Amino acid sequence: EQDGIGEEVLKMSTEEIIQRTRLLDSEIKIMKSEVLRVTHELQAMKDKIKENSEKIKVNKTLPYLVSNVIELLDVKCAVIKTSTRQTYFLPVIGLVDAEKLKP
Amino acid sequence: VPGFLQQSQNSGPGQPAVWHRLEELYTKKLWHQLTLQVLDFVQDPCFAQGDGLIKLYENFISEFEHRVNPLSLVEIILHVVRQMTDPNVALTFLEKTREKVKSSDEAVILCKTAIGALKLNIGDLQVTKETIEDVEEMLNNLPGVTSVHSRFYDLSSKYYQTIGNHASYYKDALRFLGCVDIKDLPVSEQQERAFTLGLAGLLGEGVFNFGELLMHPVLESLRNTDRQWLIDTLYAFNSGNVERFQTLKTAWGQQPDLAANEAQLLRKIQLLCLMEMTFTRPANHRQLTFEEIAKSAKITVNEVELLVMKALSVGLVKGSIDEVDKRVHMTWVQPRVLDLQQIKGMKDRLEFWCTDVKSMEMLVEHQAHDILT
Amino acid sequence: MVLESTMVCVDNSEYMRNGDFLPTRLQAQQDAVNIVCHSKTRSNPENNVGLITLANDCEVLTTLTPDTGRILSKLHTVQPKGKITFCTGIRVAHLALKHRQGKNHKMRIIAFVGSPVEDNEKDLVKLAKRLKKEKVNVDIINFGEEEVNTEKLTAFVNTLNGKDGTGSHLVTVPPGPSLADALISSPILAG
Amino acid sequence: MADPRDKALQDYRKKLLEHKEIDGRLKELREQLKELTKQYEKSENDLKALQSVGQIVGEVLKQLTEEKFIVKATNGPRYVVGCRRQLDKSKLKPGTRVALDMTTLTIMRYLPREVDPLVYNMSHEDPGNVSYSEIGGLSEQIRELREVIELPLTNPELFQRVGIIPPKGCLLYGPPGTGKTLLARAVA
Amino acid sequence: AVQKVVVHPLVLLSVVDHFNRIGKVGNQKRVVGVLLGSWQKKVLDVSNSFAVPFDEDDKDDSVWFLDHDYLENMYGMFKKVNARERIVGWYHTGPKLHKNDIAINELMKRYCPNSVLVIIDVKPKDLGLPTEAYISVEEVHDDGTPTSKTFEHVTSEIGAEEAEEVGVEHLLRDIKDTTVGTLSQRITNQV
Ligand SMILES: Nc1ncnc2c1ncn2[C@@H]1O[C@H](COP(=O)(O)OP(=O)(O)O)[C@@H](O)[C@H]1O
Repeated sequence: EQDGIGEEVLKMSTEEIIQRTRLLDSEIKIMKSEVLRVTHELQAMKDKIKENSEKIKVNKTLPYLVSNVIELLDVKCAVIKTSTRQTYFLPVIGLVDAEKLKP
Repeated sequence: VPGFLQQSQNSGPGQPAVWHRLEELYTKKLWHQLTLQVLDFVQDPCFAQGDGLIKLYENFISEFEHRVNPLSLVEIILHVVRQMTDPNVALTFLEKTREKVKSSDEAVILCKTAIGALKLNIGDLQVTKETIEDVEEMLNNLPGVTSVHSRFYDLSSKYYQTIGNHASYYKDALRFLGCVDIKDLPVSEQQERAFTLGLAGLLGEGVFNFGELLMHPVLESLRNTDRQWLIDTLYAFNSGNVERFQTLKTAWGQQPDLAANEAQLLRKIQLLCLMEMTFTRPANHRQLTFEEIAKSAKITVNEVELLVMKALSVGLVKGSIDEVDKRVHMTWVQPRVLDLQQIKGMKDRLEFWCTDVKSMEMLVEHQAHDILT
Repeated sequence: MVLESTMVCVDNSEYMRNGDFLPTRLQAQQDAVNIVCHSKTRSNPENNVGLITLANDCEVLTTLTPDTGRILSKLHTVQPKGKITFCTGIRVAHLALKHRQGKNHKMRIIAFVGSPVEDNEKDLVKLAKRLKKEKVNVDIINFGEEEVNTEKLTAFVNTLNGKDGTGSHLVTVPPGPSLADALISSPILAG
Repeated sequence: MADPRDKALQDYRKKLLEHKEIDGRLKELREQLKELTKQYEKSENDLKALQSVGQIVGEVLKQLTEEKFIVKATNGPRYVVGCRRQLDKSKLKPGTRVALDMTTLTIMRYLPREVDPLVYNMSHEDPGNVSYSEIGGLSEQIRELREVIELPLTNPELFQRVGIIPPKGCLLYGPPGTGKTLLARAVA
Repeated sequence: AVQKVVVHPLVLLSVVDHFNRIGKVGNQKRVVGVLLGSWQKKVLDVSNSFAVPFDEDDKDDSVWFLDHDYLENMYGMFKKVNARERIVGWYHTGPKLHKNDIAINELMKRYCPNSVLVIIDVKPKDLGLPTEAYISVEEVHDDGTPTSKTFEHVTSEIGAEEAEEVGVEHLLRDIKDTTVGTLSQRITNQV
């Protein structure tokens, strides 16, 4: 805070009307610009994650087949035998994490 | 602040009509006719000693500014920093005025050209190439200003006084004078621009002469009276002859930078006469004899093989060489302008080609009409 | 309750980057957009308001919708960097209003002129008699610095609606000191 | 406020309380949009994940022609199939494991084989590490071990100078407890 | 960098009917709509499209109307029923193309960066012309030349997947240009 007082000592008509506008006027115009850009993009993307979550809700629907994961691969990949005694493959697993799964 | 110009009213002639008009404009807080008025003062050719007397007022402009286009604001401070005439504090003053608008208006790119405009005179290598390079890193997404490339050439024009900037200057001298359009300044600077343009393609490596510049008006309309030897030696290149008289008379005319590269002159024309003697006969007998090269290029017999392997190496021809007959076969792929009177002969080739297609199509259709169906 | 299609026309030229109106001429015309969009909304929940610019291009950034929140969002980052082009601004507002999805609405245009316009007197009176053959009321409200009541502006307003027409006001402002109180005096209830 | 050093000091000490207050919440808005973009990334992964079909596991019995194969499902019948475009038909050998389309029924992707977990006993234990510094006093046999085992697989050029083959293998005979496994584990 | 575009035969087909939709009021002689796509590689794919209200004036040829709001919602519909598909560009007809196509393209490049346009030829359908597609690049023009736009061309083709050849082969039923030809078939290919 020494330079805060000390720059008010040296140049009394050179930056007291000037520096205390220029980096504050350019601050507040960019702050006025970027307080509304992010806020509008916040509210828009809450709506899109709402609509996607409603979309996943409809296509994630009972009844379910049960099965048992036999093994797990990555080239994330799983080989699944159903309790219909049928072995399927899927390259993409779905609404879990692969690391959270176990055979 | 109004009295600041009431006491600094002098050196602008017609003092009431421009200074009392001035204190109308910023006291109504307008900033465009004000900007046109201050642009009118600085564009005025005077000594303009009051740059320090106006930069306090220009700081007074930037006090209650809050609106003003930094494009024209930096366009007028580059004349002010031209008037300062002391490059040591001028760079520090420029970078302060550069950083005061880091906003979305790209005048920072022409600040960097204004850096090298004062730095290709002092400190000429270490960051001049960097302020060369940084501009086309940012010269992107927008050809609409075109003063961005205009001033980017202006540092490259000062970069012409380096060693290896002859063809790269020549490529950029077309880029500038293509992107700027109007003539907007007299012959007495433009004809020297054409003069250094003709020498830059003369010394340039990949260029042969790159014709239609002979068609391009900024040399033929501007040097049709003086330096006609350069238009003459561009005639001899685009007409490909040795023509030893006038292609020596350019060395009689041009004393610097031409005798030092006279070997490269004779090197270029002896591989430029090739792509016209193969242009003469239209591949009916393109098997050219070696003596015709030794006659036209007036080179000896033993050098024509290194001469044609050179033009094959550069890639302006894709022929081959036999030596049991010492004749040169020619399959040629480097085309150029063909001078509208020879579009006429090109039309007649196309019509003979046209009627041979149509006639013996009708012979086939009439012959096999019964089984075509 | 009345069915019309309001096409507000703002300026974002260079000549709005100055301050004869004390906060900002943009904020002066932005608050003018606030009071006209709330007026047409509260007069009828069945009308619709779309915006059109005129500087350097004419962009139809919001279409003629009864929504207003998108319009208020597009009022920001307007970037007043252009140059006024006005003869195409009516023509891009009229053929916008021939693409109306509700073709029972009336047609009314309001326009914000905060720049000196440079146009032939012949071009606008061809546009004025075009609107006479097309029945569109246009409200021209002058802002910014003001070459006030030109032969261009007055004869266009007159030939907009002659022989007991609407009364589309060629609204003039004091350049600076004074808010949109005169802007809500006559046209917002008696156009 | 033109030039009193007291009031122009207070000219920005009313401003700096504002201009940092408007800057404080904005980086918070930067953080909240950053977390929402991370959450939107997970949603779009699931929109990709929702559209997959699932495949049929089978094995190739033989190859008939350049495009006709004979495969067999794990529990079902035999079939005649083809490739997709570029599935490297030389790599499909009789006995490999493949994955079939559900409806089009042709081969999508081949798979390696990881059968009968008795032989799956090589991935749970360690190779060591033992690096000939733990083993004691048996080095004369250790050097004789390393020529016939280590030097073939590391260094075949020596066996091509004189001209000699052998990767063969040893027999370790000796009463139990001494070294009969560590020498195997050290060279492994 | 586009190798070639692949025209699915529902899109052209869904242009010709929409030209016939407005043909009862037909005075525009051009139809502009939105071209959905599926970008896979340097080769492009198109399999769906729709239309959009558009008008154009012969005088000054620079007052034109793509509808953004109609382009927002109906693409939001086709995204909802099929999330595989997205926009890749737009189309028009009338092979003597209006020079306004710089302005149409540079608007809706804010929807797709490498936007692309395909010209179909509804009425000229006779000699050798299925369609035509352009690509948008902008140099200055050349070395010592002024600025320009210069639409460039990418070659095109008509594609085919299963369960549209089923729709094709059931709809020909007359001559079909039958499978692998006889003597008469090859000679006509030479004719
Ligand atoms: N020479 C040696 N150096 C290091 N460790 C040894 C040595 N001899 C025996 N041991 C120890 O004795 C244990 C038994 O060795 P092991 O190889 O299992 O016996 P066997 O050879 O009968 O299988 C090992 O854990 C090893 O640590």
